[PDB]
Parts: sequence; structure tokens; C-alpha cells
Amino acid sequence: TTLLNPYFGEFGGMYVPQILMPALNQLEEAFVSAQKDPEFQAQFADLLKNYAGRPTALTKCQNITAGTRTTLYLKREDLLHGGAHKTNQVLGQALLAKRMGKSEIIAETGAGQHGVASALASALLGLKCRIYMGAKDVERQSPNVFRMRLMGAEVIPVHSGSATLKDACNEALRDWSGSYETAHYMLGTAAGPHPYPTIVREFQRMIGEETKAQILDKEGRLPDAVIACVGGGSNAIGMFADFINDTSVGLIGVEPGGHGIETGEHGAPLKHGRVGIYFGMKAPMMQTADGQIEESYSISAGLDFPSVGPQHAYLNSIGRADYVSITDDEALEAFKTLCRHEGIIPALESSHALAHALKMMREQPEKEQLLVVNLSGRGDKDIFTVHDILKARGE
Amino acid sequence: TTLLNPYFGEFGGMYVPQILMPALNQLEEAFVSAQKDPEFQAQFADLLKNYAGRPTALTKCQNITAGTRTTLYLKREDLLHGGAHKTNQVLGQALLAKRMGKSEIIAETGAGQHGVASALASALLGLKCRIYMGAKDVERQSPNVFRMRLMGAEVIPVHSGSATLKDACNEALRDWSGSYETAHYMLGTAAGPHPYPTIVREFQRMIGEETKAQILDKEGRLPDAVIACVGGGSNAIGMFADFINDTSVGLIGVEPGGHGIETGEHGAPLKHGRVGIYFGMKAPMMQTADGQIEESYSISAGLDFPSVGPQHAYLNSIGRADYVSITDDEALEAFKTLCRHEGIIPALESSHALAHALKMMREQPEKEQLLVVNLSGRGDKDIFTVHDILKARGE
Amino acid sequence: MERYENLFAQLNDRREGAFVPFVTLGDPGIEQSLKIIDTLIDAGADALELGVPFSDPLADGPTIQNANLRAFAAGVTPAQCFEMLALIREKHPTIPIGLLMYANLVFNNGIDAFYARCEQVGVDSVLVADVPVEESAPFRQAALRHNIAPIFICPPNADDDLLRQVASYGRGYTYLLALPLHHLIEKLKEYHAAPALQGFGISSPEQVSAAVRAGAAGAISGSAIVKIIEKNLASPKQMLAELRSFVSAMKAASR
Amino acid sequence: MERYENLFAQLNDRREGAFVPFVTLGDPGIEQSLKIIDTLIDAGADALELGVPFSDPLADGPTIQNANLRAFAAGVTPAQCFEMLALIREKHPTIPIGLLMYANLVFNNGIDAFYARCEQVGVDSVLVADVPVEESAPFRQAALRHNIAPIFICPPNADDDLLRQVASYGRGYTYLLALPLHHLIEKLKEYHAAPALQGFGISSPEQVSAAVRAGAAGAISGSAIVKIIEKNLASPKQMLAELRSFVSAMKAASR
Repeated sequence: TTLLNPYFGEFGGMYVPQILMPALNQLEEAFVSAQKDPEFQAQFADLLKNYAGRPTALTKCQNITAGTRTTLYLKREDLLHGGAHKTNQVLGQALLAKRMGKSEIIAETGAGQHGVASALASALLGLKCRIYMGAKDVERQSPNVFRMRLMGAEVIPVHSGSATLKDACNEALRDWSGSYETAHYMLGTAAGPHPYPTIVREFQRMIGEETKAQILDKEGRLPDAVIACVGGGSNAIGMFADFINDTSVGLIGVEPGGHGIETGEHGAPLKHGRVGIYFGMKAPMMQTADGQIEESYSISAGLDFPSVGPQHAYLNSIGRADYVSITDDEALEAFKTLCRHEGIIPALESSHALAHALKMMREQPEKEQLLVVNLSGRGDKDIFTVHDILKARGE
Repeated sequence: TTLLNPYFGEFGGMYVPQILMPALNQLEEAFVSAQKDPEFQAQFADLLKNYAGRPTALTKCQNITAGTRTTLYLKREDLLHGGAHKTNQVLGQALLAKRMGKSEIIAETGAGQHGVASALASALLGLKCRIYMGAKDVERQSPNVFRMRLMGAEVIPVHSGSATLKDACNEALRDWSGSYETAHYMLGTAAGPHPYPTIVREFQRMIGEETKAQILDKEGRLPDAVIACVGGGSNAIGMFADFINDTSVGLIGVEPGGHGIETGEHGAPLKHGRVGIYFGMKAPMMQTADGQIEESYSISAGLDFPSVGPQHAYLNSIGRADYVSITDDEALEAFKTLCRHEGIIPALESSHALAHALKMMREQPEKEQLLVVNLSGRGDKDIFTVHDILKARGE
Repeated sequence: MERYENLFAQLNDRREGAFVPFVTLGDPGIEQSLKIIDTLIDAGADALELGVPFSDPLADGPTIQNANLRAFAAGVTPAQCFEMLALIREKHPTIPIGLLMYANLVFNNGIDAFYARCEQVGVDSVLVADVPVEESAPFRQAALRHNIAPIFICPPNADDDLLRQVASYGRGYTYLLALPLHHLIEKLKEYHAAPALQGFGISSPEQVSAAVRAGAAGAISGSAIVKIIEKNLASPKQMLAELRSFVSAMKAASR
Repeated sequence: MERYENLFAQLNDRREGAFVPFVTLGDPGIEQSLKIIDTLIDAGADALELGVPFSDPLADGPTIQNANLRAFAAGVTPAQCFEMLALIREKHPTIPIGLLMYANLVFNNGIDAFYARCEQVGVDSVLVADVPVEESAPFRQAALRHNIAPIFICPPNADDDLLRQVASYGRGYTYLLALPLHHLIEKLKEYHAAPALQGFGISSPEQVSAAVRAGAAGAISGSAIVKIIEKNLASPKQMLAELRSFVSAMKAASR
């Protein structure tokens, strides 16, 4: 028995051990109470505005579109405190945890960005924060690990299984099943058991709300399409949510194609996966033929979630949103193009969304179209990764 | 013959080879015209708002001041596009250059931040950009050099003299004396020959203008002091300018003390220098007894300007502003304190200003005082520097 | 479940509790696993609980996590597990066999086809670790259509409304994992639940006797068996001897 | 400047232009520099322009930048330069000696005291490279109070208003560095400027004759001498021979 529908069509649900269900129900109830509470909204809005930097700018990109009939805007989540959209929702979840009377935060992270976001939110609000991280990911992300420790977070390396996100996530859930009386589990994307897909969307929907008001002010019309990259799906659903009922607005999610879909090394479960049950939810996922969960691959570690949020699977199935893929090489080129012609260094994650926009513009250069790309993060974190690849190509 | 006074009391002037004076006079005239031109102001304001992210937030720091009667705010220039206040004025100078019909940008950089700012501004506005940099600085800042090249800037290493800022600056001036017909020299701080101290201030004064309006809205009164770190002086004069006539507002500039003033390895020319003539201006500088120019030292490479802007020397002499120093160790501690209790990673430059505020609070914890610190930049660039020092201390 | 009904009637006629070891199928290799299971049965295990190796065991501690890794290392697949199960049943026709599964392995090729395959090889019960009662309808309905008992875990943080659903939805036995045990056992008896087996950290002969005396129909040793495997990997002959001594001590403790 | 007046009167009586080499004092060492200067004078230099090594030569090309580095490497200081100047004058009482300075070396211990020290050692003129005429008042006033000629550079991008100020403020000679040369020379003659020396890239005997024929009273070789030093660092004996041959060729070209 839940207050909210845990399913989006057939996708979603609460597929967790029985022991965890009191924790999810207590969370759903606190969320519903908080959503109706003007005091909660005013505190949340105050942190977003005076600490994180909202509202973010909507930047027109004339240089990139010259000689076409495409007008392109970037929603500048790279200007948010912390350098990525993740900040919006960790601040909401951290306030929610305080409202529930919790004093500890549990999180898991792969590339480290959700680790950093969880740690800065816990430092600000006086929460004790422990972060589980795969030992293979710990080695590869010493910058982000140091950041987390500077901010007072305990980083618990996990020496189990494949030492990747999966062991940590599973260790984080196990931790939470014992500690949920005092601790809140801060899930990092719009996936997982209900009510997390719903909560993470609602704490990201200001992205699309600001974008609607800002585009109406600057162009007097809604865009023809909004384009966002899709890992687990939080920045995309944050951009999409306020446009869902505006059926003339295309919604385009971009998954990583890796080296190519045909090669097998990619991260597009929504379009090349199979419905399964994992991580508390029923959703398209990448799995072997006898049902083991596969790792997704992408030059952008931030898009390596082996599934996708259930609301995206639902939007695809009814035809409200379209999901495409973009390869590593297409993403790097869009990265270089933005640096050179606008002076913005984008995250390699966000470069997938930009690359698809550049493709829509370049394939049909006389098509008149107003596009918005959600620039979900800045790419200072990717400077070394891009450099090594550009050197290995004699560039 | 100039339109504006090139002196602040006895400091300032235009001490350049005769060949360069037409270039400075043409620049002063274009600036004065642009200042009166509502069209120029609206274009500048539009770039600041829709591309750079202005206005920046004013963040209250309750966690840091708990158990004292200090209220502390941070003016969040770390949230500006590019991660530092430098962006404000390169956008102004790049627009000014276009207004003059120039198509090339010349700049010099040490730690690389002004190089990056000049390159992003030139990329945005379609200018060709060449950057002179000391070969010793090129080695130590491969990240920033790569950034500059990604943004289309030519980075000209200088194999002369001490291979530091000085050879590049001198090479940049020499370049400009030949090319000023088509090229604009984008000086990086509020120093140099007139009219650069005046121009750089006016293209940074929105920092203090926003701060005044934001503090009046949030507290209903002006601060007791505004505190800013001082390298060449642009972020400080940007914060100070709109408060100069509010004589109840203390103005506090913070210079690097390095390992300590008594050791000789520091960067506080304003308080431990001697008036001289260098870099086109008469100002306090660090010099040997027979008048050679010394290098300044600081853990923060961004504060290593061997002189200071002439308006700061003037404000000190009449007693309108006070200038103190802060050592490396005091700055690192303030760095750690902000990370741990507010979730903001500050630039080591800005950590000097924060450290002095923390000292004012801690030495007199029952003094009621409203302080604003100009958080001039974010410290992702300093993460490795801080890490190596913390490791070399067993921490 | 019919095997379970027979099992518990005989055990009641002897004033005796059930002892149920858990092992992962195929750990540390297929042939050694089959030997382990035969050893546990000869030493007096009343029933078996068997795990199928899964990539993301979200409800499992580290001891079982490593057990799954060894089985994966040895090339064990779901299909191989089912061949193992047909062989175990052919050799031991009366012992109840319960599977501990994760939902995706059940769902992968069709929920109904998974329970049909359990019925064919002679499995008696299935516990899906990450399906709570609130989501269990398609699983328990497929279980009942193929004469498989659906097992549910009754957690420590359980409340009265969960107790009625577990008592009403489960068959075979109730997996017992706050509220004083004794109460839990009498409430479940009140609601006519399947017999309760205590499964939380049963690792010494004394806990086995404490559970049976407290009202439980027996005890499940959730990981103590897997530890003995992990201790004696380098000497299969010593592994078996330690398993036979531990199990026969636990079984003695239930009379 | 009185030495300059005498110099130019004699040169006019011989229908002859002046050739003025530039070197950095103390390059590549104190003793070798004194030998270089004696060599340039014996070979027919009419006057000298001498640089004092400064840390930040903001108006100097790379050839002179390196010359300063060598002098610094050899421990040369301003005080040592002034001792060198007293020695040069004692050995050559009639040759005009001009200094090329940067403002901070002039300003460091007092503007008036610097020009007093120039007068004491017998320096005839001072050019401060980074003081434009607009900022020159305290420098030229101190120069005139100590009978030092202030030298100004008349740049290529010069205009008529600058021409009148250079003609009015300078003494000794005018340093010539758009506008057709010939015009510049007649305009300066119109305003009664000190005699103009051409100083832009004079490196062959032909430019020397071209400058004198175009109206200039002579030519300053701004860096060609310093190159010969830099070419022959390893063989001081060859350095001197190349210097004596170059200078005597340039001087021949001015008659």
C-alpha cells in the first residue's frame, strides 16, 4: 500500500527485500508531506538560489549554427555549484532527510560526481556522510575521492565482487537495511525502487521549468525539441517533465553508443536492452541471455548505468519521447566544437546531447528549428581523458 | 594629453616607450566613448547575464561563524563561467576591441587563468588570440595550456630571460607596439599604464554593485567590512569601488605573506615594497636595493604579481583602505575550513581573504560584525597542489 | 510443499525440529558441490535450501557474495543448476528442496516457465529474495499453478499487517529473519502460517535447540555451511569431514 | 651636450656623418667590455651609446635582452657601471657618452641624484627608454640642472605635435626610430631640433651613407655590434678583430 503509483505503465515497482519496505514507505510519506509544505519549498528554493546558483543561464549559440536555420540554446547546468545538475537533487534529499530526523547520509558513486555532490550537501547541512565506491573506481578517480574527503565524507572502499558500482550499491543498500532509522540513502539518479524515480524527478524539474520561462521570454515560442543525455535519467527527466503536456515539443534522450551498438560495447539499454528486474525496479537493462547484468561502456563514465529510469521506458513505449544513441567519437567532436566556437568546456556526458543536436542541424541545414540542449555539466573533469585520446591520435 | 586623469595621487601614469603612446590614447578614447554608449552597456550586460552567469549569489556562512557574533557572506565569483572573476573584464575588453575594429587579441599569463579567460572570450566573439607564457610556467600548467589550445588560442612559449611572466609580458608589449593597428592587448589585472587600471576596474565594478544591493536586501544594512585578496588588484577594486564613498564600510585588501614577511619570500609589495617604475606605472613594487625587480612568492601562483595596482596604493596612502597579509599556512587552513563546513572548494587565492575574515572573527568572538568576503574563484585548479602539501605533512 | 508437509508431520511425531543448511549450487565446482550436498544429506539435513548464482546479489552478505563468485568462476549457469537439481532429486526422492532466487533469474524467460521448470525437476519451494509480498502476485500465482510453495521472509521489523499477508500467501514454511520471537511465533500460529523456521544467524548447536524450544519448527543455517567451504578450499577431503561433523552436531541439537 | 655640439661642428666641417655604436656595459664581463669599448673608439666611433643592465627591459629586442643576461651573469651592477664610466672618460676625454636607461634605475635613489652622478663621471646625455615626452618633466628638468642632455626618441608613428615637443625638449641629438624620412628630417630642422641620428636597423655601410644623404647627421647601430659580441663569445681575440673591421667599414661609409 503506497500513497503514489509506483509504476509508469509496466515499468518501475519496489523490488527490494521485505526488510527494506518500511524504509521506502516512510520515505514516500515524508516526501508527500514535504511537497505540500510551503516551508519546505521555501527552504529548498533558498538553498538553490543563494547557495547553488539558480536560476542557470540559457545561452544562445550563434557561432555554432551559422549558415543553417537551426537556433540552438544551452541550458547551463555547468554553471551550477559543483559543476553539474546533480547538486539540485542532493540538496532536496538532504533537506528531506533532516525533515525525517535522520543524521547520516549513505551514498554510492562510480565516476565520483554523485559522491562529491552528496558530500557537499552533507557538509552544508551538518549531516554525517558515508560513500561506498568500487575499489577499481577509487583508483581511477583520486581527484574526486580527495574532494570527498576534504568535505568530511567517509569513503568506504569495497573489496568485493567486481569492485565496481554494483558492489558498492549493493553494499549501500545492505548498510541502509540496518541503519534506516538514523540514515537516509541518497540514490544518485532517477531509477531504483519507488519512490526514488519520482523524488529525483521532482527535485530536478526546475531545470525544465526555468527553461520554459526563459525560452518564452527570449523567443516567444516553445522549442521544437529539447535534447538531454540519458545515463540513469535524472537530468533528462528534469528537463522533460514540464514539457510533457506540451505535445508539440519533441523530447529527445541521448544514450551512449560507445564504440558502436554493433560492437556490443555501449551503454544504450533503453534501445538495445531487455526488460528485467534489478536495483529494485522493472526496466530495460543490459543483460546476458540467461539474465546476468552486464556492464555498460562509454568514454563518459557518467553515462555507465546498466539500466534506465522507468519513466523514460514508459515515455518511449507510448511514443511521447524518442531515444537515440551517440558514439564516443561523435561526442568528442562535439566537445571540441563547443570549446572552439563558444568558449564552454562541456562534460563528455553532455557532449552526447550536443552531438545529436549538431547532427540534426547538419543533416538538414535548411530546416528551421529551435533546439534546446541541456548542458548537464562542465568538462574540467574530462580534460585529461580528452587530452590522452587526442594525443593517441596525433592531434 | 589624456581625457582622464592617469594618476591616483602620485601613483599610476603612462611610463611606456614613446612608440606605444598612440595605442594607449586610442584605447582611452574608445573606452570613454563606450562608457557613454547605452548600446555598449546593453551588449556587455547581456553577455554577463546570459553567458557568464551574472548576477552571482551572496551566500551566508552560518556553519563557519557558529559561536561568534560574526555574520559572514561570500560573494560567489567562483560560480562565474570560467570559475573566477577574470571573466567579467575579458568580456568587456573583447567587446571594446571589436568596437575599435580590432580582430586580434594579445595576452600574457602566468598561472594560466588569465590565459584561459582571454581564450574563451576570443572564441566567443570571433577574435584571433595569441597568448605569451613563460616556458617555466608552461611546464607547470599543462592543464591550462591544453584548455587554451582547445579554445583555439595560439600559445607562444617564450625562451628568453627568466622564462617567467616578465619575459612574456615584455614580449606581449613588444608584439603590441608593432601590431596595435589590428590587435588589442588584453592586460590581466588593474595595473599597467593608463588607461588599464581604470578600464579593468570599471569592467569589474559590478561585483561590488551587486554586493551592495544583495546585502541591503538580505540584512537591511551595509557590511562593516568587505575583504578581498590582492594580486594585481582587479577583484579587490571590483569589490571596493562602489563602497568607496560609504565611509562606514571598511575596505580590507589581503596580500600573500608567503612563508612569512620576515623570511623574504612573500608577495606583499603594497606593505613591504618600495615605489618604483615598472610595467608602465609608478607603484609600490618589490625590488632590490639597486632597483632590479624581484619575483613575488606565494603558494597561490595567482597572487604572484611583483607590484600592485596604483588605485590600491592611493587608497592605502589616504587611509580609505587597509592592507594586511596572510601566510601560506593560514590560507591552506581556511581552504580546508570552507571545504569541510560549507561544501565550497575555494581558490587558494581567495583563501587568503577568507583566512583574514576567520582571524577577525576568532580573535574577537564577541564582536558583532557583518563581513563580506569576495570569493574570487573556485579551487578545483588547486586540488593537486593542496593534496601534495597535505601528503607531505602526513594528513 | 507436499514433501514439506510430510517432513513436518514425521518430525512432530519424533518431537524434533528441522535443520536446513544453505549452499550455493556449483560452489566451488559442479562435482564438488554435488559431493557437498550428498554429504549434508547423509549427515542428517532434513531439507535443503539452494542458491542459484546471480551477478548482483542485492540481499546477500559477503560470505554468500564470494560463494557466487566461485560458482561463476567455475562456469556455473542457471541451466547447469537445473541439471544439478534433477540429479539431486533422482538420488534423494523424499528430501524437500527449496531454491533461493533473485527476481531477474525468475523473470528472464517467463515467470510461468520458470516455475514449470522447477516442477519438472522436482523442486518443492522457491523464495525470491527481492520480491516483497506487495509485489508477489504474479510469482506466487505461477508457483501455485505448478505446485511450488512460495516462501516469504518474515522480517524483524515486521508488523501485524505483514504477518497476516505472509501467513496467507506463503506455503511450505515461513522464513523467520521489533517483536519478541515468541510472540511472532504465536501470531503466525494464530494466522495459520506455514511452520516457521528460524534463519537469522544459526551457527551453533545451542541456537538450534533455542529456536525449537521457542516454538520454531526448525532452523536454517544461512551461511555457517558456506564458511566451512571457504575455510577448506585447498583440501576437499577435509571440507567434507568438517561439514559432516558440523551438520551432525546441529541435527543432534534439534531432538 | 657641449661635447655633442663640438662633435657635430667638426663633422660638418668635414662633410661627415656620425657613427654611434651601442653596447651593454659589462657584456660579457667587465674587463672584456672595457676592451670592446676601447676597440670601438680606436676604430673610429664618433660617440658611444651605452646601456646599463636592467632586469625588465620592456623596450628591447632579444639581442639586447641576452646582452643584459650576460652582464647580470658577470655580476654587473649600476654602481659598477658608473665606475666603468669614470674609467672610460679618463681615457677618452672628448668622445660624447650617452646612456640608455630604464626609468626605475633613474628613479631608484632619486632622479636628481642620478643626474648628479652622471655629471660627476662625465656622461653627456641620457635617454630613458620608458619615459615618453608626456611624462618627462621631472627627468629633463633634473637633466638640465646637471648639464645632461635629455634624449628623446622620435618614433615612426610620430605626428606633428610630438615633433614640436621632441624638438623643444631634447638636447644633444634626436634619436630617430607613417612619414617619409626626408620630411621628418626637414620638419625637425624647421623646429630647430637637435641633430637627428637614424637608429632604426643600421647594420650595413650602405644604410649609413643613405641616412647621411637623406639629411640625418649620422646613424646609431642599435644591435649589430651586440651580435658580433654574441657570435664570438668563445674567442675574445676574434671578437675584437670583427668589431674593428665592422666599425671601420661603417665609419668609412659616413664620409
